[PDB]
Amino acid sequence: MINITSSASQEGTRLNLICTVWHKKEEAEGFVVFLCKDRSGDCSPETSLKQLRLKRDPGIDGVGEISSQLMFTISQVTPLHSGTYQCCARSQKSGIRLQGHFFSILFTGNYTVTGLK
Repeated sequence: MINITSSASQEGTRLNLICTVWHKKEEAEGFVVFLCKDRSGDCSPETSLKQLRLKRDPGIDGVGEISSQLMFTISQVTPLHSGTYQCCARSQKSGIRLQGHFFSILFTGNYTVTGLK
């Protein structure tokens, strides 16, 4: 395929939300990967928290060869970060859309991450 996966990592106070697209060499050209928060059906790169344009061959900003990764780093998790997140990718020209599983930050301060696996 070309497919998308979601993960997260935590270090000190920082929380990193990770969207990874797996793709054959060259297959990702024309794709954009983007992280959306609490968008009921208008998630796009323009309304995303962060995006990355993928490219035909490796570069030095998260575009790799058989996979590419977008990372969104939260310095410290506050109630502003509470809500539901989704990794997405699209190719405008192919009409391909890849959607990850919804996952949540729940701020209680202290927080949980749920819905990854």
